[PDB]
Amino acid sequence: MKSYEIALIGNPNVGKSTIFNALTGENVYIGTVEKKEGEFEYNGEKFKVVDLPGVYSLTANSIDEIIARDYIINEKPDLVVNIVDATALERNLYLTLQLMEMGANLLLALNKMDLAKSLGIEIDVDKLEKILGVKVVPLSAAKKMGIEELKKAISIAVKD
Ligand SMILES: Nc1nc2c(ncn2[C@@H]2O[C@H](COP(=O)(O)OP(=O)(O)NP(=O)(O)O)[C@@H](O)[C@H]2O)c(=O)[nH]1
Ligand SMILES: [Mg+2]
Repeated sequence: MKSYEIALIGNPNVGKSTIFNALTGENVYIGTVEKKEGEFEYNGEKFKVVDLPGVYSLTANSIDEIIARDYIINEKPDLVVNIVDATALERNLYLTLQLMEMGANLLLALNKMDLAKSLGIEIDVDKLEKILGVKVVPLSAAKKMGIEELKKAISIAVKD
């Protein structure tokens, strides 16, 4: 079976583990010894997933930032899934710009849409997509909503 390599990356607390469990079925109740590698199958193909340490940027200021940056550069994931918090877009987009700059094949998972909704915050996904030039997948991972959309967007993005 054909396999692809996928990395999850994003700010602390955005829902990386929640999405990792949702995609791969690993760590059925996280936060004891969290798995950071796993896989899922979609439309006859296999997707190996790695959950990278939470970072705010990719300079060389912490162990985690060095670990994240080395993975993208040297391991060359087929797709980087940049998970962003819908309720703190400006903060998250800093990391996002650095990922674009380094030439990563990128896909944006826009999490916590349920929180945004309940706080009256509106995100124009189609407009965000047009501006960035990157595909955007709206989801609420803790409610397990938009997970199949993410699997689908991923399987298309690895070929792009
Ligand atoms: N409202 C809402 N909360 C969410 C959603 N996804 C995750 N959360 C919450 O956000 C918090 C962080 O979840 P987690 O997935 O562990 O984030 P993380 O990115 O792995 N954190 P870390 O950087 O420490 O590894 C948890 O309280 C989780 O319940 C979502 O879709 N909606
Ligand atoms: Mg985590």
